[PDB]
Amino acid sequence: RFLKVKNWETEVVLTDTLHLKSTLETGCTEYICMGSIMHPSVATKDQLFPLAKEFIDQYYSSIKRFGSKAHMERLEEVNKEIDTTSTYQLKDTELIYGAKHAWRNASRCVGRIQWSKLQVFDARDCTTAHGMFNYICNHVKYATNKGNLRSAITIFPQRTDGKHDFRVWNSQLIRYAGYKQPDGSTLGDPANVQFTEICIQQGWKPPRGRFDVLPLLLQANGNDPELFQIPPELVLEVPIRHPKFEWFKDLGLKWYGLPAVSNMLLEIGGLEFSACPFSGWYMGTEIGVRDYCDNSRYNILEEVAKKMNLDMRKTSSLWKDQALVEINIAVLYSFQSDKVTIVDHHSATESFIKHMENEYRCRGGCPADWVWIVPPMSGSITPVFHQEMLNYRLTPSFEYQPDPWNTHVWK
Amino acid sequence: RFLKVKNWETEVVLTDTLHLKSTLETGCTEYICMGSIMHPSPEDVATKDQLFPLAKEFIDQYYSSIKRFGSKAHMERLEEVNKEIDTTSTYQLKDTELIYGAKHAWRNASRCVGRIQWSKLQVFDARDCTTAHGMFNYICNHVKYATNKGNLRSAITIFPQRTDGKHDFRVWNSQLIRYAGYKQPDGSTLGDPANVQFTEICIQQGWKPPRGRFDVLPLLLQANGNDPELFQIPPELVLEVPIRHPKFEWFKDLGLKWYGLPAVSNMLLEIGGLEFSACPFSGWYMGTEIGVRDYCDNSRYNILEEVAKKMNLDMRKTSSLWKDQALVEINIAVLYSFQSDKVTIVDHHSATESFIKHMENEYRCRGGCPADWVWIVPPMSGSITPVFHQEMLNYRLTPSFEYQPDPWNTHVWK
Ligand code: HEM
Ligand code: HEM
Ligand SMILES: C[C@H](O)[C@H](O)[C@H]1CNc2nc(N)[nH]c(=O)c2N1
Ligand SMILES: C[C@H](O)[C@H](O)[C@H]1CNc2nc(N)[nH]c(=O)c2N1
Ligand SMILES: Cc1cc(N)nc(CCCN(C)C)c1
Ligand SMILES: Cc1cc(N)nc(CCCN(C)C)c1
Ligand SMILES: [Zn+2]
Repeated sequence: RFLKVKNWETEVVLTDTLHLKSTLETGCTEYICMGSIMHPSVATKDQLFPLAKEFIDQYYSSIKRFGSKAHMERLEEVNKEIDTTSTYQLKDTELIYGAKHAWRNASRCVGRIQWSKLQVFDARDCTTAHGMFNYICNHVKYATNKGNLRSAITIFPQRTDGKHDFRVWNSQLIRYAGYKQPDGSTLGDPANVQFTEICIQQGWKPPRGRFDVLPLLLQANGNDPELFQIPPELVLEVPIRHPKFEWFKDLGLKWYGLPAVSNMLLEIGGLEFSACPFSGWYMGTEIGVRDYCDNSRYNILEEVAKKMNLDMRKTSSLWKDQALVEINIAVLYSFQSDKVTIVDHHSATESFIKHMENEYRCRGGCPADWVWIVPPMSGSITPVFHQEMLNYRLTPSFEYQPDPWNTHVWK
Repeated sequence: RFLKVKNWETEVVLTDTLHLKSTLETGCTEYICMGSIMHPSPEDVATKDQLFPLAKEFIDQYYSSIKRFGSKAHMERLEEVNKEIDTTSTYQLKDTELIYGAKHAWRNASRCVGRIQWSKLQVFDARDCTTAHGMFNYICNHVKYATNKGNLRSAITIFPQRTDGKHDFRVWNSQLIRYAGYKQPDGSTLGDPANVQFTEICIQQGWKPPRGRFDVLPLLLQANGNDPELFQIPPELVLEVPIRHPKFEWFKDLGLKWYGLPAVSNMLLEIGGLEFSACPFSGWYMGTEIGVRDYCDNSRYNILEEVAKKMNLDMRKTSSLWKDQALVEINIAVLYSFQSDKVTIVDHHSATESFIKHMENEYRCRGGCPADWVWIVPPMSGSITPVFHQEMLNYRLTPSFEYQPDPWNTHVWK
């Protein structure tokens, strides 16, 4: 079959053939859609062959060598390893290709126009937390690049029995701590209070401040995780100020310039890389709307609207909306002023529509999660809002996994 | 057999069992989701094996709503509907069943953020209508009733059901009250670009265009598959709010105004296998409907540019968020205007809050509530409204409102 999707702002129509190559569940059934559910629901020898063959098949097809001598030998070599070792090892080329295509296949990611420019750091030779610490430090120094950020991933040893997992317990490489006070209130980032407790428990001496960079809590080979403090010179940070409101700096906000997911799982050929931190650069609304203005986060909306002499009696005065825009002007202006790479939601979506059209043209489609692609503010005035999108799961993929503190058995 | 949905702002989990009674497909599969497609999934004059089981379902459903979970009346009604399909080739709905069906189509409207009011719906049985003149009469009564001098009331008028496909009753307007869109000689568009085609059909039918920016379109009404007829709504029946801004005194000098009564008049109301092609239903606006979409959409009124000019915004680049900032002010102006004129309007904060309460209510008493997150989340400030963080299950329950073809694609002109 073919499938059509339509832009209702422009009437452009694209024809998705690539969905015929989708695999694991969307979660949706023939009669129920779950597109708004965030989390819907080790491989044995038999289970691993078809996966390995499919990915090797797709890699050799991507390099115009399908059915070739080097293709058929690779397959046989992988088949050998899974009999010998119940698993197999990716070549370097397959690891780079796998990582890039897992980003390419990230339905929820609006930045995928950059997918082919990923720096892949092979860390599969790593054995200890300290070594992970060295890889991530280098990852951050590279990615940050004095403000001119560069996409990168670092991939650590794949799963084995599941009893020897590598994990970055941090959900992002750079995050700020949260501290719950005895009086209910929260100092710092409420999102990270639980993780802040875990670190404190593991010996972290916290500065109990408002923007404390958290420590890396790194697990290697299934051992208890260990604490490392990122060197402060490596953590690029941007004080937030406003181009019109001089009082804005008096909020004393800042944010880190380098966004980096670390809690996720990278599947390639049926091999699971449970520690694969990846970084890019920020869309302004991630900080400006969600990090600062979510009620379960830094929640400076009332603060910012208070200083904007806004009527906060009636919601219909739209103070929340007014204050949300200004905060997002400031976020953008601040990164741009300090020449730290950032992208506004308009430019990012405009670029995602181009990328999506190009991906239908050369690839047969582009899986896309409209619920995640549409920015969290000003939705309808961005072009993705009027763009129909099909959601399927292509592999290689990034996958969610359980939090390590829910699984790990301490020793 | 039992699915849960979770709110991420408040950690509240609801357990959905109502989806087990979902009837037809959503367009999705285990393999590919279409939750962002607008339309996923005349001889359809059923046989008896095709129409009776649908009818039997709705009557079974109605009689179980009313505690007569099987009874004398329910059994007679089945046999009455049975013989009716045998002879009249279809069947007619009792007045109660019709009111139940209309209220429940709205209840099951997965895209409708306003459904907490679903049971306070005025139903106007117009199944005795035979002509477009009569349709015009019934609609003028709807508009006046529902407008209620600014204290808007929900209502639906239900014209006779489809029979053979070639005797359809249709309202050709998409909403009862829409502004005209005119194709300018150079290439621009005056008025509302969404309606350029409908405006030309009306002009091609002899409507004399005043050619302003907010000309109210005439009703194009179709009865019994016959050609459609133009009627001008009486202007004293079309309430309009001039748009001014509580702070920007230069705002009213934009020459902007909108209508007060939103009325969808192009959907199909399906009950027990019966299809009501003409069923205009009205409520009141969420401000974002007018001021985000009607006013700011690129292929609509596109006034962001002009508002931003007067606000003195850095329009050099997007990262200034000059669009966003003007978007806020406009919606402020729209709410401020409807409320200053005591015309019913609901902001997007209040509306989404209410629908969270509605959802909880439906999971209490019914075991679920089908919702379309893509449509429920307002088109501005989405994440700062409670629904953005509210997981939703979507499924199709009957009775329901369905889309249908624009009648001019499919109409044999007498
Ligand atoms: C290069 C610039 C990038 C931009 C502008 C960007 C933008 C975004 C945004 C705004 C989200 C939504 C996340 C949220 O709302 O919390 C997202 C999600 C995501 N992105 Fe990107 N991203 C970029 C790079 C990357 C890279 C380099 C990768 C992997 C190699 C990646 C993979 C993902 C994944 C897996 C998600 C899903 C997040 C989740 O489900 O938790 N992205 N991206
Ligand atoms: C009473 C106040 C109401 C409010 C505030 C409200 C709100 C909304 C909104 C914001 C939408 C999305 C519209 C858009 O952006 O295009 C919608 C859609 C819808 N509503 Fe409501 N609504 C109300 C009344 C009603 C009534 C009375 C009915 C039925 C009698 C109804 C049935 C529907 C349906 C079927 C849709 C889907 C429209 C479509 O699919 O194109 N609503 N509603
Ligand atoms: C492609 C996408 O489904 C389409 O633009 C939808 C998105 N969400 C919407 N939500 C509402 N309320 N109204 C709409 O018209 C739309 N359009
Ligand atoms: C319930 C809903 O799925 C949840 O709030 C989602 C919606 N869309 C999102 N979109 C983005 N970009 N980020 C998010 O966290 C979410 N959260
Ligand atoms: C690589 C990358 C870039 C970016 N801008 N954002 C992300 C996701 C941020 C974390 N959220 C899932 C909480 C990842
Ligand atoms: C009855 C009703 C009430 C309301 N508040 N909004 C609507 C939306 C109408 C336009 N869209 C479907 C194009 C309908
Ligand atoms: Zn779906």
